[PDB]
Amino acid sequence: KRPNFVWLVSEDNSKRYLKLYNAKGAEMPNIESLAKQGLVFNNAFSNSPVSSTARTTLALGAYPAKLAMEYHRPFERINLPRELSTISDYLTKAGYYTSNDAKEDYNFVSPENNWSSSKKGASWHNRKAGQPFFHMQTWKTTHEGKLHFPESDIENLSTIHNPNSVELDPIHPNTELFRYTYARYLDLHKKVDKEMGVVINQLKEEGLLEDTFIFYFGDHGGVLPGSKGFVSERGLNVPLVVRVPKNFRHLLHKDLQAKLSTRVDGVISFIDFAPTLLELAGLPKSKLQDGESFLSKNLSLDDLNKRNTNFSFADRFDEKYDMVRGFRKGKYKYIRNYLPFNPDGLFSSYRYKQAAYREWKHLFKANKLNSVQSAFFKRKPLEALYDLEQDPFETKNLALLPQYTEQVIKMRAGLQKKLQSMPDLAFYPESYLVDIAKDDPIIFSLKHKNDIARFINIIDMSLQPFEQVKNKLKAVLLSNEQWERYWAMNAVLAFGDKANEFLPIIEKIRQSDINLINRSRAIQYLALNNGVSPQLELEDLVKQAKDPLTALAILNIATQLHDTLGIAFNIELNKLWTSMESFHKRTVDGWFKARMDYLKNI
Amino acid sequence: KRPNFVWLVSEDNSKRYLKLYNAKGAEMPNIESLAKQGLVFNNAFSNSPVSSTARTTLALGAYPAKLAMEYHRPFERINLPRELSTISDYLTKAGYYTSNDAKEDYNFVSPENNWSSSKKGASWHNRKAGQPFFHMQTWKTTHEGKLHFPESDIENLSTIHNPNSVELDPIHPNTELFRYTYARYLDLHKKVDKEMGVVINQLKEEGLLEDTFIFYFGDHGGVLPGSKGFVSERGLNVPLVVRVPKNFRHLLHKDLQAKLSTRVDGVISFIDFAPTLLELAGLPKSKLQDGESFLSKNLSLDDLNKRNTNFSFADRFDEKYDMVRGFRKGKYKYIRNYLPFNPDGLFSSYRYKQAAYREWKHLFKANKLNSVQSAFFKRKPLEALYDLEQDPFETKNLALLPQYTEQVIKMRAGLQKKLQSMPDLAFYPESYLVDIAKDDPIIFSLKHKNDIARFINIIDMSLQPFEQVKNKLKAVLLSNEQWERYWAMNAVLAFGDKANEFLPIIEKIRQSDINLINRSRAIQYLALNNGVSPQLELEDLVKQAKDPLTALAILNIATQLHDTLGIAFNIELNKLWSFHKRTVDGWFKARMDYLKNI
Ligand SMILES: [Ca+2]
Ligand SMILES: [Ca+2]
Ligand SMILES: [Cl-]
Ligand SMILES: [Cl-]
Ligand SMILES: [Cl-]
Repeated sequence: KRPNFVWLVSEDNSKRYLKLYNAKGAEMPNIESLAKQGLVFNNAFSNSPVSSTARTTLALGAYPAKLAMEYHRPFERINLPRELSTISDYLTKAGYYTSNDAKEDYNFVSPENNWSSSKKGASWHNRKAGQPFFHMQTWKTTHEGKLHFPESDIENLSTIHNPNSVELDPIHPNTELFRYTYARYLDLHKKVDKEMGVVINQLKEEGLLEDTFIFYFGDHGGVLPGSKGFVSERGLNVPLVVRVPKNFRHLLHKDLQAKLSTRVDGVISFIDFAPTLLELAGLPKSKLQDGESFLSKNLSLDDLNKRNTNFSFADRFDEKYDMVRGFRKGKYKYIRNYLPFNPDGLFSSYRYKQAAYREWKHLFKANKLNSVQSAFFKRKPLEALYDLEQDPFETKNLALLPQYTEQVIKMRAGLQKKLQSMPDLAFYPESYLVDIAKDDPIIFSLKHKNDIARFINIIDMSLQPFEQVKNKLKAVLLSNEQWERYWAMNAVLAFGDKANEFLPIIEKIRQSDINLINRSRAIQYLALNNGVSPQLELEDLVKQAKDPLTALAILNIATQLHDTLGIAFNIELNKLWTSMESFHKRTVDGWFKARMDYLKNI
Repeated sequence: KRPNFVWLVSEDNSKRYLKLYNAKGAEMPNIESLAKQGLVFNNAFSNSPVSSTARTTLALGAYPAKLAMEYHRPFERINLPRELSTISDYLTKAGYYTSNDAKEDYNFVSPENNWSSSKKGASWHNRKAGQPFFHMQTWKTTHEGKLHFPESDIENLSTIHNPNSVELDPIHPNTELFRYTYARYLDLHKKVDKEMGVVINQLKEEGLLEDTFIFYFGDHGGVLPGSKGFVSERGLNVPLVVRVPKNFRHLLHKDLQAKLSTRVDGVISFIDFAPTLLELAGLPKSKLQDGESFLSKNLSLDDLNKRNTNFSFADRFDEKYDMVRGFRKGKYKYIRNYLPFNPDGLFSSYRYKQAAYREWKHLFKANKLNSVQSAFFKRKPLEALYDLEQDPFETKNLALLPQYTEQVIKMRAGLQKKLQSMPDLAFYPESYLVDIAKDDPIIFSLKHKNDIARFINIIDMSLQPFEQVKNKLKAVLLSNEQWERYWAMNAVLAFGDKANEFLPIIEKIRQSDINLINRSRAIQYLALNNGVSPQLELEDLVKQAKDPLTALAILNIATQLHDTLGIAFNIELNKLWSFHKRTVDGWFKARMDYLKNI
């Protein structure tokens, strides 16, 4: 006898919006009913703040960044290495009936027979009699797209929840629109609970409850402004409930059997989900998985509550790029902004379809926000450190305070070690990485592990007093390796005017680098620091780029310059660059259209 | 000097999908630019809810139903009477250069030299120097076929418009597929605007804008489920924008000159389009036309806004028959269902290629719909009455409420007089009508005007209490005229069990009526009300039918029994009997493929 599994997944939502975790959240009788014989997790987190990279993590039990899958949505899907597959593939091979309804959003090439059925209406019903099953289902009721309503809805559509009772995130302006948007999101939670009840009630009528582990969770944090798309805790924290079936209690430690509703405070990550299903199904862990099962025969509640670690990743989201790593350990959250000159408010078309987003930015421009509220739109610190017990909304950066020097240094080392040993493939720009790594990222990883260690050491030079690293950094700017010149230029950008001594070197890179992104970075530096007008050269370079991703990278730089210097760009693209193939081209073209329409006007 | 005309026609689309009419509609900057110096009509309607009969109407300025042209697509095209022709023909004869690109879809036989040129790429560029022109062009971007995408598109192809903000029609279930489909249709509107912009910009660059009336409109309402193919307002309402040329403002009443952007609220019908062009060209109205110009020297905006009448017609769409008439007057909409035992959801192959259609039907069968949403699939009332001001989506049938008795009675009378006086030839079944009327429908009409009054009076006996009409009805059941027996049987079918006293007469019609459709009606009645198996009998009558339309009509009865009682039919056709051939064959394959299974 093997247990069944059900994954009930709502889109984009954090735990604060649920009454189960928050006194001013939405009542959800069906999910609250699950919790009655269930484990309720107070600290479950994805490892990235958007759908495709989070879903990818869930399936694989492994970090996307080490497999060249950190790019939403992908330009190239990546072929999986031999010793790593999806949990649906593993369960299917082991004889489970596996149904998915219907979202996938994988950044890997799908394994053959990945599911018994992945489509609208796919169901455990279609299993063979007595066959154990794994059902996954997505509800889009809470998706970001549901908060793209017109501002006039404030007066035209009433919310069930009362916006006047809303207690806003500290980084948000206290406005009617924001309190309204919040209430709309509370309303969507009431709704999705109803919809999910349909499925839970079928399992009940069919008598499957006590043979089945039922998981409910959000597919990442969100979705009010400053959450989804960022590795702040807002982007990562999700509700998580596991109703523990009576007939398979014996697979778990007595502490975890959920004979009464039980709270778990240990940090659970999305990398842990697949290893957990493997263990419960009696299957061995994948030799390339990063996560660890949180449901084991020998795992006590105390054991589980000691877990306190989560690494988070953010790179590309639609047309918009930035590079941020998050590292939470115990009560501290450490943030590394590798490209601090990119504000978090750097324009993304889809984010700003939410009217609250537009209002926030408008209020920033009008100088009506306090320092905590306006930080989202400004140049970032190279490092941020937060005490989540004292400051759960990450509003007070401790990194520059002398009494936290040791804490900063240690978490700095912890993150560098993690990213170097993984190794984090995203220190190669996507426009170089994915075309090569797509055949087998493990192969790329093995070949270039030390290169990535070098890239990380180069950029982290910007964490040192300029006088101590200037000679080292100068030599890197003159390196033969183009991606080392890239990361040295990025260090130079972090230094700002402190590195102005490098001007002739920077000017030469601007004129003559064989790499177009390296030219663009130098132009960026000179535009930001020395009054150079970048429009003409960047317009040319975008036109010169011989592949979509290189152009897109340069368009992101144009966007940063547009947002900071308030200048327009006129973009034309290089003429040089099957139903499913159509879909890919449409998505890519959308990215460029989004950039072109935006950059056109100040 | 005479004005030019351009007709820019998008296919299958209603007004709610344009920003111009609806806050959640698609932006269409080129169309919207016509409005800048134009008239925007808020209540333009076709007189029928599908391409060929609506196209026919546009061209003739006259009701297809009075000309045996009410069938889509036509089995038999109808020759025009001497005093009625197309606007393209009338204009050509007056010296205009007429071009059509390129969709015709006419239910009449085309006049000789109907167009100066009618083909792909035909253009006003080929006119003689100085020659006034009429250019018609059709875009298929918004055609129904574009919504026949697979349900998997929801995951694979994201829409440009946001489907989450869509405010769905009340008869629709509020599902992801329906909102996604809606968003897809919005996308096609943004696309078709770009396409029409090409022709508008040519007219601009050539300096023809101020000598040319430019009309933009849809060729009937649609095209989400419940619209195209039905005479609810969904099937009929279309956008209509007319850019008024500076140099021919003198032809118009000051109110209509669009010196400022102007909204017109009066009801404009498709029969009105041809008379409008004749007047603007300085030509007389045809003596057989039904419409009246809405652009004129002496017509003020108030006079135009007083118009509030639309008559609408539904008979055959591909393989599916049903007979419905709509009568809109002022704030009221009246619907007469002559064959109320045919649910609107009666199967049609092309309709149900739209995924949203199949989901709707599935949710109906799963009993997951409310009563507003599920009426589409149910037996119809014989009459419906809707207050379009309080209830613009026609969801609350007022017709049985006592306080609306007089309104029902008056509009019933208004409709009856209209259909008798036209006269409406479709009270003759198509299988009999078109073979005979194809030579000249006006002569058929003259010969048989009283016969049609009688048919209308026969079927309308089903509006009375049974006891009050049973004697009269029985007599018609025993009439010597086959089509009176036909309409008497349709009356009996509407009365259902209330008429069971006629059982012997009905069983006799089943055994012995010379008319095979009459037998099939009796078999239909006996199956629905007496549990008598129709399967064998209808298989044999279809096989026995000596002409395609008779077989097709009997197959429709089989479809109604299939959908209502769950009965399968194994269909064989009579051995006795190019676009035409493919189209007819298509009808029968669709019926044969569908009936075979439950
Ligand atoms: Ca999501
Ligand atoms: Ca059409
Ligand atoms: Cl610790
Ligand atoms: Cl005669
Ligand atoms: Cl007569």
